[PDB]
This record gives sequence, C-alpha cells and structure tokens, in this order.
Amino acid sequence: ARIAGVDIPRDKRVVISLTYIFGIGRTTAQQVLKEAGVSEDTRVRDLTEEELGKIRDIIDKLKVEGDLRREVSLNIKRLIEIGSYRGIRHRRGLPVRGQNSKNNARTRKGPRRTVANKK
Amino acid sequence: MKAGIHPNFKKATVKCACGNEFETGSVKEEVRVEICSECHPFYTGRQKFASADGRVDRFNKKYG
Amino acid sequence: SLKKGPFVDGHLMTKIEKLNETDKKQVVKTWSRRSTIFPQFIGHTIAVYDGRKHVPVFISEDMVGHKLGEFAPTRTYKGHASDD
Amino acid sequence: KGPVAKRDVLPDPIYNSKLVSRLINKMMIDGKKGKSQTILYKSFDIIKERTGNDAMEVFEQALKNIMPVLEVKARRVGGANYQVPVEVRPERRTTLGLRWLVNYARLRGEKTMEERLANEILDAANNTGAAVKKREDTHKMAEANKAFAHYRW
RNA sequence: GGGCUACACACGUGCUACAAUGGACAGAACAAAGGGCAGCGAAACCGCGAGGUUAAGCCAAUCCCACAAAUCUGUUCUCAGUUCGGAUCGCAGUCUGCAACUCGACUGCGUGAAGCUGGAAUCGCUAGUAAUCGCGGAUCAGCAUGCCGCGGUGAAUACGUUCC
Repeated sequence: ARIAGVDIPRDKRVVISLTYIFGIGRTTAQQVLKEAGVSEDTRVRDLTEEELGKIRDIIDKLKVEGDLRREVSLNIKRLIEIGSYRGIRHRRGLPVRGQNSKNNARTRKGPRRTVANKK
Repeated sequence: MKAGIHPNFKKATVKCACGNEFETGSVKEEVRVEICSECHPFYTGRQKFASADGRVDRFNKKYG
Repeated sequence: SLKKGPFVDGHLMTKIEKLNETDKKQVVKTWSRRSTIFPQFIGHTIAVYDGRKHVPVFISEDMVGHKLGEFAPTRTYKGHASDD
Repeated sequence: KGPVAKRDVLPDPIYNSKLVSRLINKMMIDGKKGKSQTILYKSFDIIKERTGNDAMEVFEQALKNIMPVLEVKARRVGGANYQVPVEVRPERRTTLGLRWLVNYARLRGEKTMEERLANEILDAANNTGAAVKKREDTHKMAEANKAFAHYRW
C-alpha cells in the first residue's frame, strides 16, 4: 500500500486520489490522466488489473515522496550553509519572500503570547 | 506447535505487478504483492529509476 | 532577474579579472552590492558595504546566482527585552 | 414621525399568492431572486414527491401553525429585565413565522436544502419540529408571565 | 549605499475564507462609465501560462484598452480541515527599470498554515438604501486588498419615544 504514491486513499475518484500523492498536484493529475485516457473512472478505486500498472509506471516517472522532501530539505540546507540570508529568514521565524513583520505574519510566529506594557 | 492457536499455512504464491513470482508459505493460498526485490530500484543494481542524483549541484547555471 | 543577463556594474568585472590573471590580491571593499556572483569571481573575499561597516565575505563554490550584497544583513538583531 | 407606507410585493406567478413572494424575499441570500426561485420550485416538487398533497394547502396550514399568538418584550424598569407579553400584529406574526422557519430550516443539516425546507414545512404541518417548538417556547414565556403586562405597561 | 518596509507584541482599518443557496468543469447570456499618441495597441503567429514576435487601426459617438462578472443551463463531488479555503515556502519563468538582495509585480509547477461562523464588546444602513458581483480612473517607468467613481443583481423592518 500503495502501488504508486504510497498510501493513496479509497472510495474516492482517481484524480483527487493521486493528488494526495506528495508530488503530483491537480493539473499534473490532469496531464497524467490525459496520458491515461481513463475518462474518470472510477469514483471508487476499480481501474483495471494492468492499466493500474501502466499508470504505475507513468507515476513512477514522476518523483518522489519523501525523497522529494529530501529535495526541499537539502535545498534549504544548501540555503543555510551558503551564508546566508534566505535561510536566515527561514530560521528567524521571519517570512522569507519579503512581507514586513510589524503586523500579522503569524504563520511562523505562532499565537501566544505578550510581554510588554506602558505605562 | 500448539493445536488451534497457530493458523494453517498452505503453500503461498507470491506475485507482483512486474509478473515476478515467489514460492513460499502463508495462511493465504495466494499473495499478490505490490513490490519485490527484483523490481525495487535499490536491489536491482544501480538503476537510474528517477535519479540521476546530483543533477545539478552545487553549480551548473549558465545561459550564454 | 530576466535574460541576457545578470548585471554587474562592470568595474568589478575588470577588477576580478585582473585579480584572477595575476597578483591574487585578497580582501577588497565594494559599495556596489547589486552585482551578482560569477564563476570567474570564485574564491575571492569581498568587504561588503552594508553602510555602517564593511562585512568581509568569502565565496564558496555553492554561491553564484545569489546577490553578493545579500549575504550581509544591514539589519541589527534583534533587539528585544526579556529573552527566555 | 407617524406610521410609514409599505410597498406591496409583486405577486409570484406560482402559486399566484404574494405570500410565496414574501418567501422569495426571506429565503433569498446574496440578493439572488433566481436561487430563491430554484429552491422554491424544487421545494414544491419535493413536496409533490413525498406524501401526496397540494403544496399550497400544507404551506397554508404550516404558516397558520407557525404564527405566535403573543410575544414578550423586555424592558428594564429596574433590577433585572422585565418582558411584557402582548398580542402580535399579523404582519409581525407571518414575519416571525417565516423567519424562524427559514432559520431553523437552515440548521436542519440535511445534504439538500430543499429537502430540509420540505421536512421543516411538513414539521410545521405536523405541529412539530424546531419552529413549532420555538413558538411553543414563546407561548411559555408568554401567558405564564403576562400579569405584569395585564393592562399596565 | 542604507533606512523610511525594523519585530517579542498591542491597537486601528481592509481583504480572503471557514463551503453544498456550495466547490470544480463545460456551454450560454445581459452592462455602464472612463482612459488612450513619449499612448491605446487589434488581428495573425510563438509559449501550458505570464508575456513575446510582428503589426492594422485610432488624436478617437469610427479604432484600441475589452472579455463584463454574478447569473442561467447541464455534468460532477455528497458533508470532511473537505475537489472547503488559500497561507507559508521551494523550484522554474516573465513585465517594467542602469539596476528587482534589502524592499516590486505577475505566471507555471510544487508545498496545502490557521480557520468548520468567533467571548466581553462594538459599527453601518429606511429602497434602489442595506447585501453582494464585476469594470474603469486619478496615482503611475514598474507597484492599488487603499481612494475615487461606473454599472449588474437587489432585500428585511420601522409598533414607537419607555430607554441609550
């Protein structure tokens, strides 16, 4: 479990079912299915005994789950050892793309708490 | 071997999507298997599979 | 950036060129941080003009497309009161 | 000051009566007459499908069943609030009826909004559901505490 | 060259959502007003896209910016952190500009925060008003969720001066 992207779900149509794969998104799924000719097909999981394999190969050409996590990880590790400034933003809790800090930007900062008063 | 505690083990028929088969033993009469050592890229020598590691690093960026 | 291409002011170009062909002089200040790192520029160490003080910067093989002035932050950290 | 003039609604072609147009006004959200239109006709259709009866009849009985006879009105003359029960204006009756109707219909939780409006209006027809229960609750807040609002105010 | 964009946090004010009256796809259909020659730039072609190549016309009730969007019609998902929402970030491109690191915009791909309607408290509005959907302009090399306008769809209630 499973034949291609590991741990694809069940009782869902195949396109959203492999969008869950850490790699393929929506439009990429539209492309791999355009190569497939499945036409959707199948709402549940019942494709075909061999077609599941040929799709397994095309998905195999795409790459790849936790190694793709290793891509981003090795990339940011490349972005910290380089100096730096971008990875510096990655670990300050500072947003990296460049969008102030005086308000909001809590996506990294977190909620609580507060430690100031006047007067 | 205690009686009735241990499930019966009929001769297994391991199978795979690549058509590879293996003769073992299991509770089930037949066992389809998604992945085998003869199909997995690591056990099968050093197949490119999808990588092609290190392409490209740490630098190869030029355009004219 | 865009295409054709990354843009040094061009004085740094002839400077690092002369420094590469001969002399092998090390540590030089620059005010023009806008210039991108180049493969010919590799291994040099430049004092980067943040404004307040120059910050020396070695160039590893890994850095090229990043801006030369990016490595030195003008910003002072943090500054905050009661840490921990 | 004085009483204000109020416009009459353009009658709904189906079922003719203007009151259904009042439903088209209340059920509507985001200013969409068409979405209220579709939910209205699908509402008449789902009523037609289960337990056969004229939609106008079960609707009329429902709206008659969802109008409170009395309503309290809080007023702080002193310590703690003091509601005063009073006979409701018929326009206010149909207004409260339709508003609690659509409000409780919204919270039914059914996958189909039309089917739960159907279940709700039939609950009003059957003297049950959250709407009739709420009118009964208003009936409890009233009468039991009408003594302060007997003929004083 | 920086900084005016700081960052442990507080507050004011907007935007987007927390979804089946919905999301997504396909088809079909109705505007107003404004801007344009150092400009608008059609059509044809290249690129998935952004845009690019090339170039007609227009000093404009002629032509261009320009396609209206909600909606309607069907297909599909069937109630969940979801085909809900889009945050954050990575990679690869693109427009403007000597030049996009600080500190620009946009696109393709990938990543898929929080949030399932919000305590105390508080704001607007009496009809084409509130509700909501798109468009244009001033600004302007580039940068408009702000501001100023344009039109589409379009309600509920007003017993009354007891109380604020």
